[PDB]
Amino acid sequence: SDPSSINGGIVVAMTGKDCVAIACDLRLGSQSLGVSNKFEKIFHYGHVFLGITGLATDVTTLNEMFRYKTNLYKLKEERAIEPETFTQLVSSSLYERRFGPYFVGPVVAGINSKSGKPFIAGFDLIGCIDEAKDFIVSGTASDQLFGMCESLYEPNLEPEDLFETISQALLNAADRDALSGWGAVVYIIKKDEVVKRYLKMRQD
Amino acid sequence: TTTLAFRFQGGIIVAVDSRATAGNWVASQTVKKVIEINPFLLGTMAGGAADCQFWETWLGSQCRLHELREKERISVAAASKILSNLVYQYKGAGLSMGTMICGYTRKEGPTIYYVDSDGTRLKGDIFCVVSGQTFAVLDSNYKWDLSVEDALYLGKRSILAAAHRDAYSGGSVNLYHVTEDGWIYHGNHDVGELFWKVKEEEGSFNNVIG
Amino acid sequence: QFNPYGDNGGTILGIAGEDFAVLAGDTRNITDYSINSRYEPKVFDCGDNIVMSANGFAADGDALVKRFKNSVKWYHFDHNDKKLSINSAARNIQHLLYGKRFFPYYVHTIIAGLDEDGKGAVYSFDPVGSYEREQCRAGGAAASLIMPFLDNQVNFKNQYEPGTNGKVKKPLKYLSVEEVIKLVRDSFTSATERHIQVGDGLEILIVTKDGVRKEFYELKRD
Amino acid sequence: TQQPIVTGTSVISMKYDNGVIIAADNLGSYGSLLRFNGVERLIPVGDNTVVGISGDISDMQHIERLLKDLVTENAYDNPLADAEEALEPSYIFEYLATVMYQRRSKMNPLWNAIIVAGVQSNGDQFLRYVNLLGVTYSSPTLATGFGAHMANPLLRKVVDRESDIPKTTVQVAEEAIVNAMRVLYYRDARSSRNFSLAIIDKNTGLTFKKNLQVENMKWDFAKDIKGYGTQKI
Amino acid sequence: TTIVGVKFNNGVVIAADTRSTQGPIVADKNCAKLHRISPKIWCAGAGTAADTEAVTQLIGSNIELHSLYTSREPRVVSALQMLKQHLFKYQGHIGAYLIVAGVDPTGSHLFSIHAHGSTDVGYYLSLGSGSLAAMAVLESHWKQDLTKEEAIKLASDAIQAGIWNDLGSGSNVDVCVMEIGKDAEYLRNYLTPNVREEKQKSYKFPRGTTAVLKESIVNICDIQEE
Amino acid sequence: MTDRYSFSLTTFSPSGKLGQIDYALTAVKQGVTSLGIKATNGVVIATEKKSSSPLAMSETLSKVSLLTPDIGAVYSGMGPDYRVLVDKSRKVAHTSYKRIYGEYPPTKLLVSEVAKIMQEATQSG
Amino acid sequence: TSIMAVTFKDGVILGADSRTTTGAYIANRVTDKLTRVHDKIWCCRSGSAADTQAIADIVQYHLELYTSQYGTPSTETAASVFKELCYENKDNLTAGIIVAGYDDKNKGEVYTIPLGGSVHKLPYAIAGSGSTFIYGYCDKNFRENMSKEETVDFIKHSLSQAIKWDGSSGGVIRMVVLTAAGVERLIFYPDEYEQL
Amino acid sequence: TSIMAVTFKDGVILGADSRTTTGAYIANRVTDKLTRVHDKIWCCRSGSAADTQAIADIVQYHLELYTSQYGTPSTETAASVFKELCYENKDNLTAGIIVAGYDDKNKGEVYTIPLGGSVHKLPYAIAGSGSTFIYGYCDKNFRENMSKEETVDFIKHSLSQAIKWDGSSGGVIRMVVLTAAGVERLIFYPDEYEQL
Amino acid sequence: MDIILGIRVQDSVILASSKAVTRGISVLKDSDDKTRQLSPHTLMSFAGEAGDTVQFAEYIQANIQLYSIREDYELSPQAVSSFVRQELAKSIRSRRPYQVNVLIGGYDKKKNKPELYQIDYLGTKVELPYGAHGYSGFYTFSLLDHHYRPDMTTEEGLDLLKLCVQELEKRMPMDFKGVIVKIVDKDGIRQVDDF
Amino acid sequence: MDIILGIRVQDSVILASSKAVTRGISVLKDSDDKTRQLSPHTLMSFAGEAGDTVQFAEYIQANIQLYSIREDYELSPQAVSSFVRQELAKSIRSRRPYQVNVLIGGYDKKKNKPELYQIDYLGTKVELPYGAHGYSGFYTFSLLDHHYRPDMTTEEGLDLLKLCVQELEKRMPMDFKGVIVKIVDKDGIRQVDDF
Ligand SMILES: [Mg+2]
Ligand SMILES: [Mg+2]
Repeated sequence: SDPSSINGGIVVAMTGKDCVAIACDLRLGSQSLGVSNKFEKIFHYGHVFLGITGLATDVTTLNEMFRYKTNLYKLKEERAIEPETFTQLVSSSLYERRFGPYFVGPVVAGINSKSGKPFIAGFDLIGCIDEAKDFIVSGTASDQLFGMCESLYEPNLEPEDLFETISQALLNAADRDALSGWGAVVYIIKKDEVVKRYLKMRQD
Repeated sequence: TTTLAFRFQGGIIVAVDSRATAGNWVASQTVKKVIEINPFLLGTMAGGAADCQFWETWLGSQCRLHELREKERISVAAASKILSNLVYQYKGAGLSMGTMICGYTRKEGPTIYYVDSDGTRLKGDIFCVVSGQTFAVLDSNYKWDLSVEDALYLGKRSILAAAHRDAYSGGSVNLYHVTEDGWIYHGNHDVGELFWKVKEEEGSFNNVIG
Repeated sequence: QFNPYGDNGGTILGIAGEDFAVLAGDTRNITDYSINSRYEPKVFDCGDNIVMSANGFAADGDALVKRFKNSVKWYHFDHNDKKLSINSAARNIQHLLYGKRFFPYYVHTIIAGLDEDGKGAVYSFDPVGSYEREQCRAGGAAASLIMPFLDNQVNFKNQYEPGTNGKVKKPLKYLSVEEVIKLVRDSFTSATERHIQVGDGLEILIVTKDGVRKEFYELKRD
Repeated sequence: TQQPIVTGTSVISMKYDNGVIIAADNLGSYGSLLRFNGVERLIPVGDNTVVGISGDISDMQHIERLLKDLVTENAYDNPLADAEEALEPSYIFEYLATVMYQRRSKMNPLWNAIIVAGVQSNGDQFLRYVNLLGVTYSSPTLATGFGAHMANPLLRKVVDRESDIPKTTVQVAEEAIVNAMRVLYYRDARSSRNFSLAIIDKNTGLTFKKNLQVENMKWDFAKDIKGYGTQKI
Repeated sequence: TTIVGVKFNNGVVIAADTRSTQGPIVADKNCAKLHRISPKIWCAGAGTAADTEAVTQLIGSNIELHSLYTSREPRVVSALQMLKQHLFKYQGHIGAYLIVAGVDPTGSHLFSIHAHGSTDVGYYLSLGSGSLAAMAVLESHWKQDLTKEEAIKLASDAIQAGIWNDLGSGSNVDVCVMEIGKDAEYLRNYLTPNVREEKQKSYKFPRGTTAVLKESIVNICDIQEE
Repeated sequence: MTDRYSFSLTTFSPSGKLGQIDYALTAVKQGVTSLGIKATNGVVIATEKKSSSPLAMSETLSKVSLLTPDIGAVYSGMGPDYRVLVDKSRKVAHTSYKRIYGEYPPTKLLVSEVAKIMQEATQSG
Repeated sequence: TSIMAVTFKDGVILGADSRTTTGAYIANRVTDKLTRVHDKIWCCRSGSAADTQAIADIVQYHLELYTSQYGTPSTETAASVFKELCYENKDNLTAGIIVAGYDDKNKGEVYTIPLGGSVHKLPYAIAGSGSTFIYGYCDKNFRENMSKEETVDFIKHSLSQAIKWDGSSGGVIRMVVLTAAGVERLIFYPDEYEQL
Repeated sequence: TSIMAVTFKDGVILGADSRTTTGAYIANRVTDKLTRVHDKIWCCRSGSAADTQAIADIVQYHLELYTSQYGTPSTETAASVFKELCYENKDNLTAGIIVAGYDDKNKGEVYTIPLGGSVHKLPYAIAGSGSTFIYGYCDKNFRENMSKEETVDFIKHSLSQAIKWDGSSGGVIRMVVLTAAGVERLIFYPDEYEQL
Repeated sequence: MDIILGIRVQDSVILASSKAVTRGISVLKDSDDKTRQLSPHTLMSFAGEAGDTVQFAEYIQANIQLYSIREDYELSPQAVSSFVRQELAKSIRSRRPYQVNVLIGGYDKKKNKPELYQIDYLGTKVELPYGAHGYSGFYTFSLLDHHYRPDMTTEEGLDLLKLCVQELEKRMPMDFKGVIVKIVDKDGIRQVDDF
Repeated sequence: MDIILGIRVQDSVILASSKAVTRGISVLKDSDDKTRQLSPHTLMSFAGEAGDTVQFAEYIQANIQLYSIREDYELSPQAVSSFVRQELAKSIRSRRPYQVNVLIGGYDKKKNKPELYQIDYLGTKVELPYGAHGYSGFYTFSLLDHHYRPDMTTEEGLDLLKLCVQELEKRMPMDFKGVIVKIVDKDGIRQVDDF
């Protein structure tokens, strides 16, 4: 009935020293029934990463919409969109559906190609921006992720340390949520290399 | 919640998951959904956890009184009907209970009774409750002439099948073997570790990567 | 219409060690967006080396604790001053709770103590008297923020041995009272940051063979 | 189950070094109609306790009679009724708290929020709250209704914690209460200018002040406020 | 949320707390609620957070275009008239509750606006879940002819009342001072009364703690030459 | 009433010329001189304030206009046509960019928008 | 809210309390409910603050554009414009407005516009939640062709009683005097009118 | 319904209108709402006619049995019995009763019992649907220790206004005078009180 | 939904009852027997609310078995049907009525005639040649109206019953997992193994 | 309720669809084909609200057939599935949404690989080895999780499908009157007569 908890799933983003991490579970369900264990919720437009939790049809629609808009941006601007600018575009796009919104919890992660500054942001379903220094959480286990992140997180973690922190934050949060899990992906993002790791976790 | 009870040559197999949820929140992964009424009788927890625990602990008390008064082990038929008659008194008051009453007596042999909050009492060879649905899971590899070791595995594998697909089933599998001389616990198996081992050894769950 | 129930917020945490148990709770009492008190104790010594908390609707919580304390007093009278074992206390509390099955005590109950073998024991109850013996249980507002952390840092879930690539689980070590209290304090500090109903103070009751002792720590008052 | 008809607004209170202060306005409201002005909502019990009551006035008058009956009953076969076996604030509270929770548990509440202010035998300050749900709590400052939202923040600036109580004089405590009553008169559409204030001091006993008025009010600035935005006259 | 505006001798001061909450959960512990409509016209928002940001940006944009068109510095009464006519049209469905303060050629101004499109004039105003706590302090300490230093003190004290006593408010105090014939000074995190204590333990994991199935390089670069 | 001119007033002549654009450029040629020079660390735009009368306050007539905080415009030709283009250029910097991306448009894209408005007046009815 | 307008010998006086509530909370204790739509045409506002402010703003616009083209509008014309907005949008408005004005030809005139958007010309009108308590008092004490001092006393005593019995009314008693002489604002503080 | 009781120098006078309605229909236009529970203890009835008649009948019984055993009851005692019935049966009663009586020791006393079943001793009380319109008038015109003629005038003028503004009130103004001299019934017809 | 059919032929009464027990969308059993022997020559079939059906049937069985022992006599089917009706007529105005529908088939040894009684949960009773409860009545009745002859043999009645079940299996959305058939005649009550 | 199953084996995609059409308690048809050929190597099966199912399926068929004629080219199954998803994603926020669930089975001639796409009425799309819509998914999925192997032959896939239908026929309360099975491979779309 509640659109934001039909399909389930989580995204978490964290900042480290000259790096950002964004991670998601792989579950898509119809409430109690698990349908797919290969539903990735993290997309990228150039060097800008977008995680989307919530109603799966809207996750797919918004991915297609932001690919569309960042493709036209690049052709006209003659450069890849930056995290700060994309954040404003996500906000703008969500608030134009103010009274018929997409049932999503988007998360932006990336490094500004010019300044080198790590950037993360989160949004409510109508585009209000949460620009936290530390971490952003979204999805059916957002309470669990807040709990994990608030204790596990410390600032200026090295990429390979940040990987362990965000991984343990996602895994243990997902294992306390019925509608999250069935596998997990972690992106470790540096200024000019991105590593993608699939985590081993319980499949119940 | 997934609870399974079936009759075979070697007695009764009882298999349950250990997951308790409040909404999307996983309250516990270590719930005991098999109630040890007495050393010869087992009950399964489904619907209300308190309703199942309270009235099946009460049933054990009533069963003990029966054995003192009549100097005979109570029949599964009689034990099941004490519980079914009690919940029927409370019908329409909001008791939530779907349970399998399992025992092995010389008089009856291996006997399973499904007892309901609605006042339903049914004797059957196999009963399964998966998250608000109950029925006589895979049903493809079940034959009366099955070994105790094989029957234990079938119950364990059956709970694994439900735990993977069903959001509200998981944690661990608890196994019980019910004989004429009483029941035997066949341990607690984490579904996480079980899934990977079953997948590797059976070849199954090809769709899942690990 | 008249609503006989309310929410007084608060978060409680029970952890069972090898030869000890802790029951911790925040000392903040709230209704809606107001603070009633910054220090209203929620965890109680009930005698016989048993500590209790009934978190949720504070009226139903006070009533249940009062009734259980009275149950201990009458157990002594009726059974020649026999010590009420934690398992016997747990079964007794189930009957107190299930007594009001059709007008429940709107509380999540945790009791902590030692079993008859002198090992740490925690028992967790639903509002209608369903109960289980557990090593770790958080209850109340910030329970969902605390339990995932405890799964990770107590049971070492999703933690493996470096260089085995997830083939060897991190082995379970017996936690000392000092290490448990660190995890309790960090759980409530984290909960205080992220939950508006959690703060003001933290009161921890520690149960050992020597008896019940009390530790208090300040939390942020915003 | 009922609904409150004739109602009393905020009761406010705080502990100071030597005792407790409690205050409440004299109004009995009939919805938006301010029907009754001479309603006393502070009811003293002996010389050591004052019970401040908000909510339904018919239920308050019932509770007033219970307390009057309690004093009579305590005096029966009690040679030390005016000494060691006199009613304590703690006894009077526990009784009311028992009644309130029993009445809510029969789904027929006393539609009130009650603060019991007093000083115990040993000279300890007593201040505890109970309401129509049987919910109880203690704090260095307590207030009901609007008082909880507007009085508590002001009173907590004087006594923010237990360690502030010995540092708070009766003059500072009374000042803070009287100011909080003025703020409630400004901002609570169910308040009256006229209020009663009771001080229970372990040395000077019970001082009950009737027919107090909110004074030193600021209104002059209103003359300079014109229109709701653009208007200049 | 706790938001206050205080008029003083030669200006107006606006203050706010820095906590944003999804139900009982604190989403952001250092949110900025003090918004710029124009360089010397600021406002603070309570209610739907998306609505207060959207409504100040729309009117802020239209105010800038109006300023350019008229060759005149924007007036607070213009921000107010444009906000109220927009909010009224949407009959409260845009859940924006704002305190609008600023200086212009006309002088110093302080207004409140509600989601349904009603507006109020005042020398001191409060808004949000913490407004009653804040208004208690304002009604206790406010006087005519406040100095800049007194008004900042009163404004931040009124927010503190909200931080401590309102569960909906917390963390830090943001302040903006708009004085006549001066640049508006935005004082982000003017007070920091709620810094988290050091934890008892470091939760930094040993490397290789997490079990990994697969690693791969992601191609973030465009299609390469040759 | 109704605008019954739903057809182009600028059309290709047999020689392939768009007359009305050529004549527009002739109007620009008659216009007062304005110039632009780009340095390493800035750009300068300049023009003459050709005052129609000495009684006129030439300060009140702005030939050099702020479009965004980082973009300025000067013109040669018909002043009134410039004034309305500055108004449209200022607005389109907000409606087609700042209200979407939360930042002012880059010079080339605002130019692109102004260029589009002028192209439309070359083909629209 | 307690609002009234009273016609006397020299013109008309508008009276109002200064209290605006959200439930039991006093959102504004120094509200100005006497609102100018023309130099010598004012109105008293009761109902939705958003609605009565929106209506008054539109009326002020309509009379400003009227004045540009046709010169100073009559109090009747101002009342007519109020009625048109109130009547045509009755489904979406909660507004009770008293319109008071001074002409030199007509002198002091009072028009009341209840919820339905009907118009009633009266020697005096009372409205708002607090008006219920003073129907008796006002009907016994109102005389036609009173002096300025008598009319100020009548409104002060009337709103004094309205404020006493109505929790929704309170604060200061604001008044606006409309005569040939011009526009005079009066304010009366609690310490004055409470002891009456 | 408009009902009041006023204490003066020589005792107390009970006033009421004579109108009983079913919706807009006047079921009875000559109702007697002044009801005797003892020789010199009367009540004014507002609310459910069935409820106030049932309560008054039980009170009359209780005071008759009281008088048999303990002699003439106090006005306070009569009020107490009314309150007991109203308070204990608050969930199932719609009754607003004013109790007025004359003792020789206490003289004239007035008690009002609103819906909740609370008791308030007052120098005078007003109640019923029509009372809302005369709160202002009554509070401005009531003096303590008035003469009989002044108190009759005060009630006549008061209920006159209540009847004028309230559709639920109307008909004749009934009054009962309670003094040492005895019990006097007064009636005032529309042609008398309408021209006041 | 459950099928309970009865047909009264020349010398016996045949009862056909669906074997399926379904709660919501899951089938709990495929071998359920919705019948109770009240006395040696009286059989009762029942369909309705879970719990109520068996509780009511067993309660009637106990009462008829008690009467049999006390008087050492078998109550006539008419007498048994009147007793069952009165119990149902009591329960409708009770706090929580029994939602049970019954068919009573018995052989009257005194009259040497078979009898079929249809009683609904309200205590509405009729004696019919054939009867049914629920949706099954609609489908079956029109078929029995055509083929039924009062002098039919047991074998003819079984054939007509067999025809009815086949028709119901086709037209019914529900799978009722077949019927159990019992014959009530002078020799008593027996189950037809083949159907 | 309706059964639509799909399994993607080594070299083909098999779709099994229930033949029953039921409105309320009456069965309107027992031979209904819940399938439309979108293109020569793409088949779509559908279950849902009456009218909407056929209207939606025929509308998609017309659009894919139009694209085929205009470009003289066959859209890839991925392309067809993305087009169908977008149409469903449009309809949820429309005045009256299409309540249709679809399975899209196609053989990709360029990639020489079979593909199965599951789309619900909201426009939720996934590519799976096997899929189902409704209550049937619950029963079937756990069976396919055990037996499914990615290198299965068409005959093995049919056997696994045959096993699923048998288990569905037993456990399901509803009678869905059997399934129609269609295979989609390199040679095109054919119906399995024997099942
Ligand atoms: Mg999980
Ligand atoms: Mg009348």
